Amino acid sequence: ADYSVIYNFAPFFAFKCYGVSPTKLNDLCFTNVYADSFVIRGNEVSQIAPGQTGNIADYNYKLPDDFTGCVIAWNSNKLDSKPSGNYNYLYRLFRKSKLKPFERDISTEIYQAGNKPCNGVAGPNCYSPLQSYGFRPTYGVGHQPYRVVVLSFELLHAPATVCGPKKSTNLVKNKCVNFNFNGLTGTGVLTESNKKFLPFQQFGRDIADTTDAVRDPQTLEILDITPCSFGGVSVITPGTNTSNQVAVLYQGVNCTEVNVFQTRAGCLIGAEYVN
Amino acid sequence: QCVNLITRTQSYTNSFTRGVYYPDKVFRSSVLHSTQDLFLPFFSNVTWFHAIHVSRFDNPALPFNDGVYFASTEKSNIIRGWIFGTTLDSKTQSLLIVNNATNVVIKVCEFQFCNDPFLDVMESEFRVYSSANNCTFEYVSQPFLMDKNLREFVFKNIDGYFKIYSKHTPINLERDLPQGFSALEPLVDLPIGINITRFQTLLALHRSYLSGWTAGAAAYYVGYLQPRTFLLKYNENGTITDAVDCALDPLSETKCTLKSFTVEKGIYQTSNFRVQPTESIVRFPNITNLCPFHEVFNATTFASVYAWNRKRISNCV
Amino acid sequence: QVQLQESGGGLVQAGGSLRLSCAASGSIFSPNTMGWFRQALGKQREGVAFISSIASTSYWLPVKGRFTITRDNTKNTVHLQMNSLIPEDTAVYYCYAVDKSQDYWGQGTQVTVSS
Ligand SMILES: *[C@@H]1O[C@H](CO)[C@@H](O)[C@H](O)[C@H]1NC(C)=O
Ligand SMILES: *[C@@H]1O[C@H](CO)[C@@H](O)[C@H](O)[C@H]1NC(C)=O
Repeated sequence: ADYSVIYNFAPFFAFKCYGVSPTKLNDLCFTNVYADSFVIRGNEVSQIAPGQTGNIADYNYKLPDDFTGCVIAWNSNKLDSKPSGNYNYLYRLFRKSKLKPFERDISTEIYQAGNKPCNGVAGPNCYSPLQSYGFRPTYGVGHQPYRVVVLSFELLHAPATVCGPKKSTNLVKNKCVNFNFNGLTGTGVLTESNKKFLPFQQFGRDIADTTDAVRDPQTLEILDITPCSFGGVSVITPGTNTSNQVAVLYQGVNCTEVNVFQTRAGCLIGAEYVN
Repeated sequence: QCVNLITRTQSYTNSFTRGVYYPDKVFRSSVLHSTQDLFLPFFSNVTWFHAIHVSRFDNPALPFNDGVYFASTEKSNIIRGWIFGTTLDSKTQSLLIVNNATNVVIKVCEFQFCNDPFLDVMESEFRVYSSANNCTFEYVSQPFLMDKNLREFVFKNIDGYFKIYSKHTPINLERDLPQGFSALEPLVDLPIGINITRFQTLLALHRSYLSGWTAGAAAYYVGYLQPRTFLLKYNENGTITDAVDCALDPLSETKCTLKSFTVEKGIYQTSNFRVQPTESIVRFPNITNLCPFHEVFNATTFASVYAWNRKRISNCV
Repeated sequence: QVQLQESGGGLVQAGGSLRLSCAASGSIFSPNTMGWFRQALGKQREGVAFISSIASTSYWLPVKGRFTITRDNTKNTVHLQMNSLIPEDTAVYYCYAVDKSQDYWGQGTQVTVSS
């Protein structure tokens, strides 16, 4: 779900999000999304909101009080206005009972506002529930047509599968860097690997249950992960009363990864080798 | 046009060393990994089904239980589809898997499956189900039935995720469940998230065009999976070359304990034997008189908090 | 994509008869309701009459006898029968297919009467 194209589509009269901040939509993954598109007058844009009342809210489109999602509205004068009148847009003006949240009504039965039955034929005290939205280019900003899309994000017991794009960044190697691969976070050096992964397998583990090989998602390559060098620092020194000179031994560390001498114990700095 | 056509006979045979698959997506080399998962035990009851159509209802739906292992030595054209669900009607969501030469289509819809569904060869799916509504999944990909050769599949449904593993092993004159080992690679992973309790195997029938369907015989094998602990030996190239069932025989139990395929001479301690209870009994008092909780809980007036009222309750149920 | 075929319009003298026809091909999902609208010359658009999928009819003008709606279940088409034609119904007509999700519209038929 790329919300970036939604943001940059066009200037929007309203981009109001209930229950979720607009910035966190990309980084949050929802189970399902529902896009509800319709066209209403500019005055009725505010009626598409939880806890609101009106003709559109009661009889056309109702949102729950605990609705999680966003409502986006934008002007569509060039598309939904004609000099003769665009009568192709209709709204429900009369209904027996208020619409439940996320409910639609397509019945065209004549509204019965009187004791006498309407008998299915329009007449006195009987009115058509559906009225035409006579949009015109010269109408005031309150009455100009507006396209409204409501995004409803729902989470269920099923695993979530809808969210924003995953950044690729770049690939670096031969350096102790912080790596994040498909939620596997750590630090290491991603050198070349002679191992051959099976297409299904993404990770690789040592005998002692630790990750040692990984597969790159962007390009199907195998990288050997080696932890960054670490060791113990030991200080070689005579008595302080004798002198104040010291030498430092990095245990088990190659001398090129830190009066320098290389020994089997580690790298020695500050001491001179003699025969 | 649901027509009952197939008569089914059953025989019993040994599963031998089949029913293995890759349990996860982690590469391993030259190791011995022990995992608890739903598997088909070694040397178990496998049931051989022989379905015959000759040019009444005799194909009851086999329950899914904890999973299904399907095997077939027939060619890819004869066996074509699988039908999964709970009630196999339009009321509940259903899985239909159909395979042809070109590709394979897996569709999750509320199919109204027939009592004797089959694919009649163009190819017509209407014989399989009368109708399909409220459909929510379509998936098309490369077929997994390519052309003497055993084809093995295993189907699992865990936490709303449905898993299909498959493998093709050439088989000689030996019994269609031969010796040796063959790991089942994972093929299809689907987030369906519905309930499945019964399954049925589709059969391809060719119109006679002369008894409108040509007579045919199909032989397949059904095994069931249960929670077992298996020790698998990943090789140098991450291939499961061998495995042991941790609860088959005491020698396998020692192999499981020592995490090795070879056991030196000696006496090893493996587990503790204990005898399980047979049935449960409950002994309670003889009194039958109820107790007046209503008196406390519908009294008109209570006292103040500093003068709270207490009542002792005893000798009731 | 839905195509609503409109046919049966033209010039008819006073008191004549004709048969408008709308055939809905395309999506036209199962719980459909079909209707007819009227567009007088340079005026608003009112609803001629609506027929539902359960044969229930709701005429939105005191016009019974004038329009009669016939349903063709085999092809899911709707026919409007016009009789006793009088000059005040001279208007173009569009048929309205609500479907279930996205409603559609016709192309237009010229219905004219004068003497
Ligand atoms: C397999 O099961 C059947 C019935 O379920 C039983 O009669 C048979 O003895 C079983 N086979 C073995 C080898 O136990
Ligand atoms: C009733 O229960 C009492 C003890 O609660 C016991 O003495 C008596 O035997 C019981 N009566 C019967 C018929 O079991």
